[PDB]
Amino acid sequence: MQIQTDVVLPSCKKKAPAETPVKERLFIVFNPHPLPLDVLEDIFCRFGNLIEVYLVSGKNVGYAKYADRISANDAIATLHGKILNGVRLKVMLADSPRE
DNA sequence: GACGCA
Repeated sequence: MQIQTDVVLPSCKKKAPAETPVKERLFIVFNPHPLPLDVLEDIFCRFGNLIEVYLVSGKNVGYAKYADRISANDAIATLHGKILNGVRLKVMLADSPRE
């Protein structure tokens, strides 16, 4: 669906198959509150090769898992610092969950 | 602004 934003977004793309191995994960910070899950998938699928987006309940953060590094880096370049549906995003390479 | 609710 159309996103309320003045950012020029690519068209929606198919997600990657669910069992595709992750090649890059993004860390997302929301201000002032998180976006709905279906809206987040809408935004992040447009860069291609999206596996899934998920949220951390009770916090203003989420993650986006990509099957392709170029797609994930395009999401960073296009979305970091922008306002989508009234929410300012920070989008960056995530720290690994473990050593 | 940090590790996937009820």
